[PDB]
Amino acid sequence: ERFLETLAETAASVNQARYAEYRAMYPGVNAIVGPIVYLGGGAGYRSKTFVTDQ
RNA sequence: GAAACUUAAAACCGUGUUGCACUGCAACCCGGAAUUCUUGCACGUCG
Repeated sequence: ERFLETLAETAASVNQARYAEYRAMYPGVNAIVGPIVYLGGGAGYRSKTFVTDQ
């Protein structure tokens, strides 16, 4: 329950650490900070794991 | 006084249901408690 009250916070902290720096490598893509999550197929290998190093 | 079987013959027998009437019967819950439950992205990879 205490985790669910800070759910938009951990969704933003996992956004800046997992795929904000990977998204900024490819040109023409503008980085958003967001409470961003990923859902469903076609989302990539990075969204369905917890591996850190490239 | 010594000498001559109150003897012989004759089933205590014949006939006759230990028989007649009578419910091993009346009353009684195989009943009371219990989640087919616990974990699991129809998804990953592109000369």
